[PDB]
Amino acid sequence: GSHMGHWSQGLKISMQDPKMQVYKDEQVVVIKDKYPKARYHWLVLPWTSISSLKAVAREHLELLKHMHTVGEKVIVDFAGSNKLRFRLGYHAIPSMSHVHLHVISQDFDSPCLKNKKHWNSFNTEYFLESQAVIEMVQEAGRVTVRDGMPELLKLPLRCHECQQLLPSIPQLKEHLRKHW
DNA sequence: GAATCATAAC
Ligand SMILES: Nc1ncnc2c1ncn2[C@@H]1O[C@H](COP(=O)(O)O)[C@@H](O)[C@H]1O
Ligand SMILES: [Zn+2]
Repeated sequence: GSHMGHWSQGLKISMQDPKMQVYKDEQVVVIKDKYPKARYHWLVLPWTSISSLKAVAREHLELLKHMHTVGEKVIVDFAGSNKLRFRLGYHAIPSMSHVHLHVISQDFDSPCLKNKKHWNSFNTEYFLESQAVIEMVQEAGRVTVRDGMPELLKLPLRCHECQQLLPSIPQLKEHLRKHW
């Protein structure tokens, strides 16, 4: 198939689709995640093309901080009165091209959350906090990731609120209901 | 039988 039509390039199409945009400014766009893994799941993307955090440098530090500020503003504007819990961060090894910040509510109540890989990509060290990425760029000038990130996606299922171990995705989804 | 694992997608 073509380069432009490859599945890994899909965010570059979605980020230009007005029906998926929830916020736009001179530097970034916010879209709904197409396969949301919680009740609220957005992606913040710069207009400028940066393939992944591997290509980030100090020239991008203001932009990474702006992406974080915009993510916080979207939470306030779209889900603020609910006083929900959110995390903002990056997957250590992404699958989709074009740098994107995940802004995700911590219920993880969604039919698109289907497997252990989904859970652990948001609930282990695989999920890099946005503030931690920002501080690494500021102090070290680039983002580095340690070996062993793919192995974390295989860790047994453990609740993020109470650390209980769960034997299956169905039982995990059932367990999460108690933390609403 | 249900759920996960491990692969494949030409
Ligand atoms: N075309 C798309 N538009 C919007 N979100 C997408 C699209 N394709 C995949 N996604 C989401 O993009 C994210 C890519 O994950 P990652 O590359 O691991 O950061 C996931 O949360 C997907 O659900
Ligand atoms: Zn729990």
